[PDB]
Amino acid sequence: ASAWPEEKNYHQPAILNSSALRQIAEGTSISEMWQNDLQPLLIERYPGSPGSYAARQHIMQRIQRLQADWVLEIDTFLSQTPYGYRSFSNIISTLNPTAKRHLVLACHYDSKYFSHWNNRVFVGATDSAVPCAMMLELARALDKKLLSLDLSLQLIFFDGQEAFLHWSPQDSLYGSRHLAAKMASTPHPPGARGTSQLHGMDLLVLLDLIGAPNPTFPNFFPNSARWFERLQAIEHELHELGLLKDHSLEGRYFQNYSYGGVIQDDHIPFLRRGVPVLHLIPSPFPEVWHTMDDNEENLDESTIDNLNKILQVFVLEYLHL
Ligand SMILES: CC(C)(C)OC(=O)[C@@H](N)CCC(N)=O
Ligand SMILES: [Zn+2]
Repeated sequence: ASAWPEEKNYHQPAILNSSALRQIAEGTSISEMWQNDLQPLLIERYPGSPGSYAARQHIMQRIQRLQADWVLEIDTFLSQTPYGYRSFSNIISTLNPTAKRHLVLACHYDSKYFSHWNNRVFVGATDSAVPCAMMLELARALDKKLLSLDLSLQLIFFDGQEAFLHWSPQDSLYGSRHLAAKMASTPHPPGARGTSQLHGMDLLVLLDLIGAPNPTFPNFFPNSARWFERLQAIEHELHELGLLKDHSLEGRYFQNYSYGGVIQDDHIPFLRRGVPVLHLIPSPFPEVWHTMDDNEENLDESTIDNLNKILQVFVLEYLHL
Protein backbone atom coordinates (compact mmCIF):
# COMPACT_ATOMS: atom_id res chain seq x y z
CA ALA A 1 0.00 0.00 0.00
CA SER A 2 1.25 3.46 -0.96
CA ALA A 3 2.04 5.80 1.93
CA TRP A 4 1.40 8.95 -0.09
CA PRO A 5 -1.17 10.18 2.47
CA GLU A 6 1.85 10.53 4.79
CA GLU A 7 3.70 12.86 2.43
CA LYS A 8 2.03 15.88 4.05
CA ASN A 9 3.84 15.08 7.30
CA TYR A 10 7.23 15.67 5.64
CA HIS A 11 6.36 18.35 3.14
CA GLN A 12 8.69 21.35 3.35
CA PRO A 13 8.09 24.77 1.80
CA ALA A 14 10.14 26.32 -1.00
CA ILE A 15 10.97 29.69 0.55
CA LEU A 16 10.94 32.80 -1.66
CA ASN A 17 13.95 35.13 -1.59
CA SER A 18 13.81 38.92 -1.05
CA SER A 19 13.43 39.58 -4.78
CA ALA A 20 10.49 37.17 -5.09
CA LEU A 21 8.80 38.67 -2.03
CA ARG A 22 8.79 42.25 -3.32
CA GLN A 23 7.32 40.82 -6.49
CA ILE A 24 4.43 39.17 -4.67
CA ALA A 25 3.85 42.31 -2.60
CA GLU A 26 3.65 44.25 -5.87
CA GLY A 27 1.49 41.63 -7.58
CA THR A 28 -1.61 42.04 -5.43
CA SER A 29 -3.89 45.07 -5.57
CA ILE A 30 -6.03 45.83 -2.54
CA SER A 31 -8.13 48.40 -4.42
CA GLU A 32 -8.67 45.97 -7.31
CA MET A 33 -9.84 43.28 -4.88
CA TRP A 34 -12.07 45.79 -3.10
CA GLN A 35 -13.95 46.87 -6.20
CA ASN A 36 -14.00 43.65 -8.22
CA ASP A 37 -14.15 40.89 -5.60
CA LEU A 38 -15.41 42.27 -2.30
CA GLN A 39 -18.11 44.87 -2.98
CA PRO A 40 -20.29 42.59 -5.11
CA LEU A 41 -20.28 40.33 -2.04
CA LEU A 42 -21.42 42.96 0.47
CA ILE A 43 -25.05 41.96 0.15
CA GLU A 44 -27.56 40.03 2.23
CA ARG A 45 -26.79 36.43 1.30
CA TYR A 46 -28.24 33.93 3.78
CA PRO A 47 -28.92 30.41 2.41
CA GLY A 48 -31.66 30.17 -0.20
CA SER A 49 -31.91 33.94 -0.67
CA PRO A 50 -31.47 35.82 -3.96
CA GLY A 51 -28.20 37.12 -2.56
CA SER A 52 -26.88 33.61 -1.98
CA TYR A 53 -27.44 32.94 -5.67
CA ALA A 54 -25.84 36.25 -6.70
CA ALA A 55 -22.83 35.65 -4.46
CA ARG A 56 -22.35 32.17 -5.85
CA GLN A 57 -22.48 33.48 -9.46
CA HIS A 58 -20.02 36.23 -8.64
CA ILE A 59 -17.53 33.78 -7.14
CA MET A 60 -17.87 31.45 -10.11
CA GLN A 61 -17.66 34.25 -12.68
CA ARG A 62 -14.53 35.67 -11.03
CA ILE A 63 -12.80 32.28 -11.11
CA GLN A 64 -13.79 31.40 -14.69
CA ARG A 65 -12.23 34.54 -16.14
CA LEU A 66 -8.81 33.44 -14.89
CA GLN A 67 -6.31 31.59 -17.06
CA ALA A 68 -5.59 28.80 -14.57
CA ASP A 69 -7.46 25.58 -15.37
CA TRP A 70 -9.97 25.81 -12.51
CA VAL A 71 -12.67 23.15 -12.26
CA LEU A 72 -15.79 24.50 -10.56
CA GLU A 73 -18.32 22.26 -8.79
CA ILE A 74 -21.54 23.31 -7.07
CA ASP A 75 -22.19 20.89 -4.22
CA THR A 76 -25.93 21.19 -3.63
CA PHE A 77 -27.78 19.28 -0.92
CA LEU A 78 -30.80 19.31 1.39
CA SER A 79 -30.68 19.45 5.16
CA GLN A 80 -33.12 19.81 8.05
CA THR A 81 -33.13 23.21 9.75
CA PRO A 82 -35.13 24.98 12.46
CA TYR A 83 -37.30 26.20 9.58
CA GLY A 84 -37.63 22.82 7.88
CA TYR A 85 -35.88 21.31 4.88
CA ARG A 86 -33.73 23.73 2.89
CA SER A 87 -31.23 23.59 0.04
CA PHE A 88 -27.57 24.53 0.35
CA SER A 89 -24.79 24.93 -2.21
CA ASN A 90 -21.07 24.68 -1.45
CA ILE A 91 -18.72 26.05 -4.09
CA ILE A 92 -15.54 24.09 -4.79
CA SER A 93 -12.80 25.31 -7.14
CA THR A 94 -10.07 22.78 -7.90
CA LEU A 95 -6.84 22.87 -9.92
CA ASN A 96 -5.70 19.37 -10.98
CA PRO A 97 -8.78 17.38 -9.76
CA THR A 98 -6.84 14.12 -9.87
CA ALA A 99 -3.82 15.61 -8.10
CA LYS A 100 -3.59 13.20 -5.15
CA ARG A 101 -2.79 16.00 -2.72
CA HIS A 102 -4.23 19.49 -2.45
CA LEU A 103 -3.56 22.49 -0.27
CA VAL A 104 -7.04 23.79 0.59
CA LEU A 105 -8.07 27.38 1.40
CA ALA A 106 -11.61 27.99 2.61
CA CYS A 107 -14.23 30.26 4.16
CA HIS A 108 -18.02 30.49 4.19
CA TYR A 109 -19.82 32.74 1.69
CA ASP A 110 -23.28 32.76 3.27
CA SER A 111 -24.23 35.62 5.59
CA LYS A 112 -26.05 35.13 8.90
CA TYR A 113 -29.81 35.67 8.68
CA PHE A 114 -31.26 38.73 10.42
CA SER A 115 -34.65 40.34 9.85
CA HIS A 116 -34.19 43.97 8.77
CA TRP A 117 -33.64 46.32 11.69
CA ASN A 118 -34.05 50.09 11.28
CA ASN A 119 -33.51 49.70 7.54
CA ARG A 120 -30.15 48.04 8.12
CA VAL A 121 -29.14 44.74 6.55
CA PHE A 122 -26.44 42.38 7.85
CA VAL A 123 -23.72 41.76 5.26
CA GLY A 124 -21.00 40.13 7.38
CA ALA A 125 -18.12 42.18 5.99
CA THR A 126 -15.44 40.30 7.96
CA ASP A 127 -17.80 37.35 8.34
CA SER A 128 -16.90 36.43 5.77
CA ALA A 129 -17.14 38.63 2.66
CA VAL A 130 -13.49 39.70 3.09
CA PRO A 131 -12.15 36.13 3.37
CA CYS A 132 -14.07 35.33 0.15
CA ALA A 133 -12.54 38.31 -1.66
CA MET A 134 -9.07 37.42 -0.34
CA MET A 135 -9.34 33.95 -1.85
CA LEU A 136 -10.49 35.45 -5.16
CA GLU A 137 -7.69 38.06 -5.14
CA LEU A 138 -5.18 35.30 -4.42
CA ALA A 139 -6.48 33.31 -7.39
CA ARG A 140 -6.15 36.42 -9.56
CA ALA A 141 -2.75 37.55 -8.24
CA LEU A 142 -1.08 34.15 -8.59
CA ASP A 143 -2.97 33.18 -11.73
CA LYS A 144 0.16 33.05 -13.89
CA LYS A 145 2.10 30.93 -11.40
CA LEU A 146 -0.87 28.64 -10.76
CA LEU A 147 -1.17 28.10 -14.53
CA SER A 148 2.09 26.15 -14.52
CA LEU A 149 0.39 23.37 -12.53
CA ASP A 150 1.47 15.53 -7.03
CA LEU A 151 0.24 18.54 -5.08
CA SER A 152 -2.09 21.29 -6.26
CA LEU A 153 -4.57 23.89 -4.99
CA GLN A 154 -8.26 23.86 -4.07
CA LEU A 155 -10.67 26.53 -2.83
CA ILE A 156 -13.84 25.88 -0.87
CA PHE A 157 -16.57 28.43 -0.22
CA PHE A 158 -18.92 26.86 2.35
CA ASP A 159 -22.63 27.60 2.36
CA GLY A 160 -24.72 27.54 5.52
CA GLN A 161 -21.96 28.10 8.03
CA GLU A 162 -24.20 30.32 10.18
CA ALA A 163 -26.99 29.11 12.41
CA PHE A 164 -30.47 30.26 11.39
CA LEU A 165 -31.26 30.87 15.06
CA HIS A 166 -28.43 30.76 17.60
CA TRP A 167 -25.51 28.33 17.36
CA SER A 168 -26.49 24.72 17.89
CA PRO A 169 -24.84 21.41 16.94
CA GLN A 170 -27.70 20.76 14.51
CA ASP A 171 -28.10 24.40 13.49
CA SER A 172 -24.83 25.54 11.86
CA LEU A 173 -21.95 24.27 9.72
CA TYR A 174 -24.44 22.83 7.23
CA GLY A 175 -22.13 23.08 4.25
CA SER A 176 -18.93 21.86 5.89
CA ARG A 177 -20.58 19.01 7.81
CA HIS A 178 -22.04 17.83 4.52
CA LEU A 179 -18.92 18.27 2.37
CA ALA A 180 -16.62 16.67 4.95
CA ALA A 181 -18.80 13.56 5.17
CA LYS A 182 -18.98 13.50 1.37
CA MET A 183 -15.22 13.84 0.82
CA ALA A 184 -14.58 11.26 3.57
CA SER A 185 -16.57 8.71 1.57
CA THR A 186 -15.33 9.62 -1.91
CA PRO A 187 -12.39 7.49 -3.12
CA HIS A 188 -9.33 9.51 -4.11
CA PRO A 189 -7.55 9.53 -6.37
CA PRO A 190 -10.09 8.04 -8.83
CA GLY A 191 -10.05 4.26 -8.63
CA ALA A 192 -8.36 4.19 -5.23
CA ARG A 193 -9.27 1.25 -3.00
CA GLY A 194 -8.85 2.64 0.51
CA THR A 195 -8.05 6.37 0.47
CA SER A 196 -10.49 9.29 0.46
CA GLN A 197 -10.44 12.90 -0.70
CA LEU A 198 -9.84 13.73 2.96
CA HIS A 199 -6.63 11.68 2.84
CA GLY A 200 -5.85 14.08 0.01
CA MET A 201 -6.31 17.22 2.12
CA ASP A 202 -2.74 18.18 2.97
CA LEU A 203 -3.88 21.08 5.10
CA LEU A 204 -7.09 23.05 5.45
CA VAL A 205 -6.44 26.78 5.76
CA LEU A 206 -9.72 28.31 6.97
CA LEU A 207 -10.15 32.08 6.94
CA ASP A 208 -12.90 33.61 9.09
CA LEU A 209 -13.70 36.97 10.72
CA ILE A 210 -10.93 38.81 8.90
CA GLY A 211 -10.95 42.50 8.02
CA ALA A 212 -11.08 44.22 11.41
CA PRO A 213 -8.16 46.20 12.89
CA ASN A 214 -5.29 44.63 14.84
CA PRO A 215 -6.17 40.97 14.43
CA THR A 216 -4.27 38.50 16.62
CA PHE A 217 -4.27 34.94 15.31
CA PRO A 218 -3.37 32.22 17.81
CA ASN A 219 -1.85 28.83 16.97
CA PHE A 220 -4.56 26.22 17.57
CA PHE A 221 -3.12 22.85 16.69
CA PRO A 222 0.18 21.07 17.28
CA ASN A 223 -0.05 19.16 14.00
CA SER A 224 -0.01 22.41 11.97
CA ALA A 225 2.06 24.58 14.31
CA ARG A 226 5.11 24.39 12.03
CA TRP A 227 2.91 25.98 9.38
CA PHE A 228 1.73 28.67 11.79
CA GLU A 229 5.42 29.43 12.29
CA ARG A 230 5.85 29.82 8.55
CA LEU A 231 3.17 32.50 8.57
CA GLN A 232 5.10 34.22 11.37
CA ALA A 233 8.33 33.98 9.41
CA ILE A 234 6.64 35.35 6.30
CA GLU A 235 5.04 38.24 8.15
CA HIS A 236 8.38 39.03 9.77
CA GLU A 237 10.31 39.04 6.49
CA LEU A 238 7.67 40.97 4.56
CA HIS A 239 7.79 43.48 7.41
CA GLU A 240 11.60 43.83 7.56
CA LEU A 241 11.67 44.38 3.79
CA GLY A 242 9.18 47.18 4.38
CA LEU A 243 6.50 45.51 2.27
CA LEU A 244 3.65 45.90 4.78
CA LYS A 245 1.53 49.00 5.43
CA ASP A 246 1.22 50.54 8.91
CA HIS A 247 2.51 47.32 10.45
CA SER A 248 4.61 46.85 13.59
CA LEU A 249 6.14 43.70 15.06
CA GLU A 250 4.79 44.54 18.51
CA GLY A 251 1.32 44.54 16.99
CA ARG A 252 1.86 41.65 14.59
CA TYR A 253 -0.99 39.35 13.53
CA PHE A 254 0.63 35.99 14.23
CA GLN A 255 1.79 36.06 17.82
CA ASN A 256 3.59 33.52 20.00
CA TYR A 257 0.63 31.85 21.67
CA SER A 258 -1.68 28.89 21.28
CA TYR A 259 -5.34 28.80 22.21
CA GLY A 260 -6.49 26.33 24.84
CA GLY A 261 -9.78 24.94 23.55
CA VAL A 262 -11.39 25.20 20.12
CA ILE A 263 -13.65 27.59 18.26
CA GLN A 264 -16.64 26.21 16.36
CA ASP A 265 -16.18 26.77 12.63
CA ASP A 266 -16.24 24.99 9.25
CA HIS A 267 -12.97 23.19 10.09
CA ILE A 268 -14.58 21.08 12.83
CA PRO A 269 -16.19 18.48 10.53
CA PHE A 270 -12.76 18.02 8.90
CA LEU A 271 -10.59 18.20 12.00
CA ARG A 272 -12.75 15.53 13.70
CA ARG A 273 -11.98 13.31 10.71
CA GLY A 274 -8.21 13.71 10.91
CA VAL A 275 -7.57 16.59 8.52
CA PRO A 276 -4.73 18.96 9.58
CA VAL A 277 -6.06 22.46 10.06
CA LEU A 278 -4.59 25.94 10.06
CA HIS A 279 -7.49 27.99 11.49
CA LEU A 280 -7.05 31.64 10.56
CA ILE A 281 -9.64 33.25 12.82
CA PRO A 282 -8.61 36.00 15.21
CA SER A 283 -9.02 35.83 18.98
CA PRO A 284 -10.68 37.90 20.27
CA PHE A 285 -13.23 38.26 17.46
CA PRO A 286 -13.84 41.62 15.73
CA GLU A 287 -15.86 43.98 17.95
CA VAL A 288 -18.53 44.09 15.27
CA TRP A 289 -19.07 40.32 15.41
CA HIS A 290 -22.68 39.54 14.40
CA THR A 291 -23.63 43.20 14.51
CA MET A 292 -25.05 45.40 11.73
CA ASP A 293 -21.75 47.26 12.04
CA ASP A 294 -19.84 44.35 10.50
CA ASN A 295 -19.87 46.39 7.28
CA GLU A 296 -17.47 47.89 4.71
CA GLU A 297 -16.96 51.10 6.68
CA ASN A 298 -15.39 49.18 9.56
CA LEU A 299 -12.89 47.23 7.46
CA ASP A 300 -9.16 47.91 7.80
CA GLU A 301 -7.84 48.14 4.23
CA SER A 302 -4.13 47.97 4.99
CA THR A 303 -4.60 45.05 7.36
CA ILE A 304 -6.38 43.10 4.63
CA ASP A 305 -3.70 44.14 2.15
CA ASN A 306 -0.94 42.91 4.46
CA LEU A 307 -2.76 39.62 5.01
CA ASN A 308 -3.18 39.15 1.26
CA LYS A 309 0.56 39.39 0.76
CA ILE A 310 1.23 36.98 3.60
CA LEU A 311 -1.31 34.37 2.48
CA GLN A 312 -0.14 34.58 -1.14
CA VAL A 313 3.48 33.97 -0.14
CA PHE A 314 2.47 31.06 2.12
CA VAL A 315 0.57 29.43 -0.75
CA LEU A 316 3.35 29.90 -3.31
CA GLU A 317 5.93 28.52 -0.88
CA TYR A 318 3.73 25.55 0.03
CA LEU A 319 3.19 24.74 -3.65
CA HIS A 320 6.82 25.32 -4.69
CA LEU A 321 5.78 28.02 -7.17
C1 LIG B 1 -22.26 29.60 13.51
C2 LIG B 1 -20.91 29.49 14.25
C3 LIG B 1 -21.05 29.91 15.73
C4 LIG B 1 -20.45 28.02 14.17
O1 LIG B 1 -19.83 30.25 13.57
C5 LIG B 1 -19.86 31.55 13.43
O2 LIG B 1 -20.72 32.38 13.81
C6 LIG B 1 -18.65 32.14 12.69
N1 LIG B 1 -19.12 33.24 11.81
C7 LIG B 1 -17.60 32.67 13.68
C8 LIG B 1 -16.99 31.64 14.65
C9 LIG B 1 -17.68 31.55 16.00
N2 LIG B 1 -17.68 30.36 16.58
O3 LIG B 1 -18.21 32.53 16.51
ZN1 LIG C 1 -20.71 34.58 11.99
